[PDB]
Order: sequence, then C-alpha cells, then structure tokens
Amino acid sequence: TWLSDFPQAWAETGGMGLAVRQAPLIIPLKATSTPVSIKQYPMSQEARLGIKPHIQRLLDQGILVPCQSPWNTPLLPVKKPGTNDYRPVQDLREVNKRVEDIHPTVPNPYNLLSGLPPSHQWYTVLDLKDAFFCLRLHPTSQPLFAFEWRDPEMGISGQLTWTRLPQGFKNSPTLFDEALHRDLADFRIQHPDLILLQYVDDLLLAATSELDCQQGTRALLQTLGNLGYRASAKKAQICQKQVKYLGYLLK
Amino acid sequence: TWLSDFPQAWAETGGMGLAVRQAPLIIPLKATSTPVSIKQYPMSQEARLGIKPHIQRLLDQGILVPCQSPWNTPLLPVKKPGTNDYRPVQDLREVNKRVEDIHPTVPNPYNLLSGLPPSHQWYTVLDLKDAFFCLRLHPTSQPLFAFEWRDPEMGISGQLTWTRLPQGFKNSPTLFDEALHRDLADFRIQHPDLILLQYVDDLLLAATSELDCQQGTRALLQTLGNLGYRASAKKAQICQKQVKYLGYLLK
Repeated sequence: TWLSDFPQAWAETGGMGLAVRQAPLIIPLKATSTPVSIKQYPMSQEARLGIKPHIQRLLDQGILVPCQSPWNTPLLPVKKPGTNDYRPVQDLREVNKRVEDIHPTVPNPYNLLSGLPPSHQWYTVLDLKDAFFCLRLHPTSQPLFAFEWRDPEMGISGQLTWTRLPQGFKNSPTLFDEALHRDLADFRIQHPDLILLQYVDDLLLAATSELDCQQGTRALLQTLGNLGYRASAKKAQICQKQVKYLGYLLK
Repeated sequence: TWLSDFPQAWAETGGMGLAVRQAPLIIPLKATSTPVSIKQYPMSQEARLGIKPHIQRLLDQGILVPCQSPWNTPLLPVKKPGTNDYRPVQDLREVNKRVEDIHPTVPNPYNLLSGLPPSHQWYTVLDLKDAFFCLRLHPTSQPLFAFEWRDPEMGISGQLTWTRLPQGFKNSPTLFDEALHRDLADFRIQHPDLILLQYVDDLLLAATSELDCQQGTRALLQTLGNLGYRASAKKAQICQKQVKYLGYLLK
C-alpha cells in the first residue's frame, strides 16, 4: 500500500526525480580563477564499452549533454576486466580548487539527534535515491563540468557536460542539503507535533504514536513526490520503534 | 625475490610505515575559527563490539591516544548487523570547515601521464598501503581530531585523538602527495633516465628496457623502505609492458 498509495514518491515507481521548486543553480567561481583544461588519457576498447551504457542512459535522460567548454577534467574507468562492466568517475579536483566554498546554514544534525524528546518514539527513515540529480545546473554553470567523450561509433566526438549537480563536486552535499531543507520548511511548519531530521539525503521522521507516525509518513511521501524527490522503497524503514539512522540504532 | 630482497618495502613483511624524514605536521586553522564540540550519539552494544577491535589495534600501535580536547566530532558505526564486525568512520565536516585550505605545488599527474615519451615502455605500478598513517601530526594539532570513546569495559572513558594524518580530513590527500613528492626528489634526481609519476599513494615508474625497469624498481623499493613507506605486495605490477595505472591501461 505504501507503494501503490504514493507511486511518485518512490524511485522504483516514479522515475528519476527533478526538484520542481528549485531554480537551476549558478556555481560561483573564485574572483581570480581561470578555466583549466586537463588532458584525457585514451581509454581502452574495454573500459569504453564498460562505460558507454552509463553514458548512453544519462544522455537519454538529458543528464549529460554535448558541449564545447574551455574547462576539461578527466574521466576514469572505475575498474573491472576489459569490455567488462565498469563505471565512469570524473576527477574534479581542479574545478573544486577554483570554486567558492559554500557553507551550511542548517543546524548540525548530530546535535539535533541528541536533543530528540523521548515522547517521540515512533520513527520512519527514508533515503533519497540519486538526490543530486534532482537539482539542475544553470546553463552558464554547466561548462565547468565538461569532460571529453570521443566515441565515433556512438557518433559523439567532443565534450559532454552535466545538466544536474554532479557527484565529486565539493559543494554538492551542502547544496543539496540546503535545497531540501528549504523545500521541507512547509511540511515542518504544517506538522508541528512531528520532528523531521535530515542530513543530505538521509531523513528521519519521529512521532509520538504509531498512528501519528503513519499519517505523518503518508503526508511526507505525498510531499516528497510532489516536490520531485524520490525515496528508495528498498531501503525505507516505516513506522517502527527501532530504526537505524546515520548507522545509529534508535530504540 | 621481490619479497625477500626488500622486506622493509612491503606492508606484508615490513609492518606499518612511518615516514622518517617527515617532521610531525602542524595543521593551520582559519584565523577566526573556534573549537567546536559535536554531540556523540550513544552507540549500541553491537556496534561498539564491532568497532572495538579497530580501536584496540590503533591504540596498541600508538595511532590513537587518549586526550582531552575542546574539539569533538562524531564517530559512526559503518554498518553490519550488531556485535557484528563493522568499522569506525569519523565525520570531520566541522573541522574541515575551520581549517585553512592547502593546495598543491606538484604538477598535474594526468597531464604528465599524457606527455610520457614512447621510448619509455616498461613499467612498474605500486600503491602505498595506509599512506596517511605514515605522516605524524604535531602534538599541538592532535586535539583538532578528538572523538569520544567511552568503553568502561575497555577502561577508556573520555576522548581519543589521532597521532597520524586521519582519513576524512580534507587536506590529507594533498599533504601526503606533497610529502612523498619531496621525499622522492632524491630518487628522481639520481635516476635521470627513469620517469616516476605519482598521485597521492599511486606510483608509476617507467623505463626504456626490461633490465633498466628491473634495477630502477629495486632502487625504488630500497628507497621507499628506507624512507618509511610501505607498498602493497598484493597489488604491485612489476616490470611489465602492460599495466593499469589510475584505472588507465598503459600498453
């Protein structure tokens, strides 16, 4: 019923998310930074065929697009045999160095976790799937993240870049945490007897009874689905007196 | 023979390293930062027993020591069942925010990899085991990394801190890369017909023939062992015409 009552809230039934209320992000560069182009080492036939399916799927969904940029960072085949199903990892160290640091406004989640009232002993734990891919990058900031993808067989010979917040980018955890926090401000305001804790893509809802936890979890799944986020149905812990959150056992 | 000729160069035969020429590091804090103490959530009997063996071994080797600090960051049980062999991970986000950024002086390794002459076609690839643990922290900077460990059964009730560069600290990769680079400057100077590339704890030696690669690899293992670094014998690729470095196939 959790699956069928809220089909848009789950990665399994609702596809990839897209945070609808979040405007495409602009990434500020340090005032004196210049674009940097790092060399891409020729990939072997085997790593290229292990990686191409991920590149195909991302392209298909609009998550990667062709571009021309003065920036370039290397792609690495994160490792199997050859031809044999690998995955692509981008080394963004040189972009990370040139971008302004963004630090958090949210209250520290560990400190909040320790101040949880004992009246609140029913919990739901959710984790969001592919959370950074829910946030769009503004066209003016997409060039920063380009890499080279030469696959004449694929008919792509040039650079590709990310249209969503990429993994490996130093500010992605903070940028996603701040955006979701702001997106869930209405839920928190509307449900004063529930406590919602979050840390990047890990969420904890706590309530005073099983029935209040059940309704607060339904309202939260309705809200997340509508906002464009997707939880993993395979990992969810719903209305329990004992749960693991952040690896900690709450009981 | 590689194992028996150079017993101090390998993690397997030579123990944990300690870089002998490297002075204990002082970690500069941002001029306006203040110590911060984050709350530690009570660990369950089961995560505590899964984690205690790692804490015991580290204590035994002097890598962790008891202390009293105004700084504190949480320890998380990175996850199994209960009692069941987990591992400890420290969340250093709040210290990472308060420490000055250190950026590299070394030339970019990907760019160097692409400028490798074709005359150089015999290679050895080594990766250093527990490389950050080879570098010591100065006593004045050890307090930054404290965490709470209350195990009255162990007879430890208070904080512990790292005496070596910890994992999770934002500058550790750069600090280790810069130190090893400087430590191997004499080898590079003494063997002008060999090319040594490095990126944090991954090393590539390239030479013009099999015999020159063999002798340069012996000299490099002798040097690393003497400097206090330890390579992983289980991963090494020695004197080959085809190797994988950084996931890239060189052939």
